[PDB]
Amino acid sequence: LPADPSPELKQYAHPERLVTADWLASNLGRPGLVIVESDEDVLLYDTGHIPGAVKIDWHTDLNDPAVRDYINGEQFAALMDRKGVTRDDTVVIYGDKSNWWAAYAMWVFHLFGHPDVRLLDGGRDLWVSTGRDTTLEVPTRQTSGYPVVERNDAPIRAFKDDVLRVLGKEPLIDVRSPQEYTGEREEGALRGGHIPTAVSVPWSKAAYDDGRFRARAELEEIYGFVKPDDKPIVYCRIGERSSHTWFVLTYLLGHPNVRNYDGSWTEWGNAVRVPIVVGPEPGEAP
Amino acid sequence: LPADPSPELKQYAHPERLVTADWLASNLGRPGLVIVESDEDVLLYDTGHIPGAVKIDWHTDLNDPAVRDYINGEQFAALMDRKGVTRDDTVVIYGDKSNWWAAYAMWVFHLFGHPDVRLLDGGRDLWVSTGRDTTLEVPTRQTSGYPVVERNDAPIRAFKDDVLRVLGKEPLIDVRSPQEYTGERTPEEGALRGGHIPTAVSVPWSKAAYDDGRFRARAELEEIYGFVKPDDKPIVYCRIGERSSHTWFVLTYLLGHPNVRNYDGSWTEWGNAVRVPIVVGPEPGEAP
Repeated sequence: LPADPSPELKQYAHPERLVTADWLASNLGRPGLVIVESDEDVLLYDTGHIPGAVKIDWHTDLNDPAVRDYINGEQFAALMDRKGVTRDDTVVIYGDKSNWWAAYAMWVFHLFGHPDVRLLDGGRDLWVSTGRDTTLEVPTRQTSGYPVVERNDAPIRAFKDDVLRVLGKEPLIDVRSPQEYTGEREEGALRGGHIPTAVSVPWSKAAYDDGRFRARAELEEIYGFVKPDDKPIVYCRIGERSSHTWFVLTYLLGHPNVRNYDGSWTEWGNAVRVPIVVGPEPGEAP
Repeated sequence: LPADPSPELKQYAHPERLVTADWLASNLGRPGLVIVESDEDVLLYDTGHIPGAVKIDWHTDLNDPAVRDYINGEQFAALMDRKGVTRDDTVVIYGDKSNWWAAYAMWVFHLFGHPDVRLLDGGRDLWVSTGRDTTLEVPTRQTSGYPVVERNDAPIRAFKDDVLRVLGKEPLIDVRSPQEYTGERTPEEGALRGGHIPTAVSVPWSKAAYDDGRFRARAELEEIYGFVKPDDKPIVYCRIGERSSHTWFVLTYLLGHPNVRNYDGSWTEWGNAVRVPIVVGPEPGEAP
């Protein structure tokens, strides 16, 4: 399955990681293609979805049931088999909330090295608002033999001690709302504020009101502070909005070495004796 | 100011760390004595309190405004001055809920080495239910000169790394409800995972009190806590350290066990940390 050749995507650094709605409509039902809906709301898929699409739920399908961590390689293989995905298939992921959870699912697939994963520009919001076909029908396809791979965290994931070591030496980007960043505002925390030196670029700035990713030129200016030799870290409350910003910096802008700090404010704002800055200014390193 | 000589206190290992309601009523307004009310509900004091009592407010008075930690020596000294407490005064602390937040205030005073601190047996509940005198009048007494001391954490406080080093070597006591202990129940105090620390045992904190607010008799407490041995070095925890201070007091002063530590991080730290060991269900489980 070749890349979507639509002219409007060529403006980006790695255009092959996106597909348009008209491309997807003409390719529905084709062999070697699997379509995946991934939403914040676990109930939404059952109200209607793109024909042939399967469902993945981030909470029940992608997390360990006991410790705060993702599933392992043996468990990822079993999930692919149950969903009818082979190692050789093109996977296209889409969902509600401007593709926040679709980007998170794509980030998790990258931990297991799935070769060809792409997002639908505009996601579920645009598909539905433009009046395109949906169905209640749930697919029955099942496959077997997805390979058992060792999970590879280092290239795309940062832990709490990785963050402490680079304070003052690399760009740290907080993607929450302005009121969260200053400390004015299940997911609560005992302290409010941001990590010392962090800069505020809310995930919003990268998307239009209809859910599509913004034009290259608009992106170049929001994120132009990031220099070519930089190794940036992104974060939020639990790591979904930071997933959206990871995709933007990596594939649309072509910046290598971006890591997602998944622990995020739920870890940091609850830990005893870690440094915190309150108010609208970034602050100094410790 | 001598210890309360009432015979009902002699059953305990260190009876001088308690006073009775009769002793307190007999000594109200005496020189060298300061009375402190400490409650989870910060508005409760203003609805009525013991005559001459001052208020400590756990949010604004005892916590750093920016990081998750308590105040320092300089800030403790300034607070003592505003409240009218000198280094040589006897301090008696009391509050609602069988003294839940009163024991936490006492634990904080111990970080700074204040020489004579005591709790009122029965707390606010027993004072009111037995029809004793209360008032709305706020004292205006102030003092100056409390000494600046370096805060001393190590003897009574445990951090996350201290807990990991002793799993399967020392008793770990989880004082939350049974449903929180199993992970059935999971709110600025919520958590992304449910369960308990590996090897921990369940003892809900209110087992140590009667329904009138007083601490139980020594015989009843030895049935509940007898599994703790003379050579043990125990750690206690809950959701936040403020809520497991009550059990620290019981173990230390009523039963005479030295070397008990409070893990203040508690479930709000541990249940939100990335990649730490957790056991789900009703059994303690093994060390990793």
